[PDB]
Amino acid sequence: HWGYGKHNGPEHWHKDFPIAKGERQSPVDIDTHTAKYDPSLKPLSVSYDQATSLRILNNGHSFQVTFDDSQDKAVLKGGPLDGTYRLLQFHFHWGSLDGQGSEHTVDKKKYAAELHLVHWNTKYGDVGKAVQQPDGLAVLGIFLKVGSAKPGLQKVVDVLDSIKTEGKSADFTNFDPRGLLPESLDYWTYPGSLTTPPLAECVTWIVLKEPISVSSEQVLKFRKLNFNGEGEPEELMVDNWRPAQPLKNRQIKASFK
Ligand SMILES: [N]S(=O)(=O)[C][C][C][C]C123[B@]45[B@]67[B@@]89[C@@]1%10B81%11B698B746B814B562B%10%1143
Ligand SMILES: [Zn+2]
Repeated sequence: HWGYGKHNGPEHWHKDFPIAKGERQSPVDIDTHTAKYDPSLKPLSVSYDQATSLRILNNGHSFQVTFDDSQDKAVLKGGPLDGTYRLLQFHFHWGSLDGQGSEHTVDKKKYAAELHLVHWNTKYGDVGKAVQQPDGLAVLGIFLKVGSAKPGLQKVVDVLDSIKTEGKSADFTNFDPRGLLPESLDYWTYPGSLTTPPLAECVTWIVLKEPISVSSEQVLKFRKLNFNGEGEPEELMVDNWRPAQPLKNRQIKASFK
């Protein structure tokens, strides 16, 4: 029922999901001059060498690549986190044109897209339990700007024509998510929420300072996707981003000076 349009978009979500007006909603604008360098923050540990991708799916709001999360194979640790978080899926948010598409903003700047790698805390045993806890999820967010192609994204781009419409899926084995990461793991962090319904307040956000560059041809393929199902009136899957929400009583911390 929910979506990104005039009649079902972000301004409507609070009716079915009242937490939309909560105290720790995401995304937010990252004011770089107000974010506090925290020398107690540890380097982020990204251990993706044994990742096992399974499927790629158009879920009617984005496309996602899903992973086997039944053992510690692709895990996030360190940084602001206590314990171990397993990679479940990644997906993207993007715009109709290159000047919008990201969910987080940096000094009000919008990037062309944003990659979210979604992880859950192993101490809660499964993701459905983790989303009920304030420290249940860790989402690693990476900005995309348009420039040179990202080689590690091409395998994704080349299969999008097979999942054009909603609920369509394909095999997507042997994909290495290390190929989506920028050089630096410098980050901002704050406590927040899912940016899509149910908007649960369960996420430690880790947003990388360094964007990745993707080519115009790569992002053009994202924009050929459809929100609609097969045979239904065609509506391009574009502008699938929630705008920045009030920071309220939260501090954004920087891992770098
Ligand atoms: N854009 S974002 O990265 O904030 C969304 C993170 C939600 C991921 C989820 B997957 B499916 B639906 C939602 B519920 B259930 B599992 B549970 B985890 B959260
Ligand atoms: Zn997301």
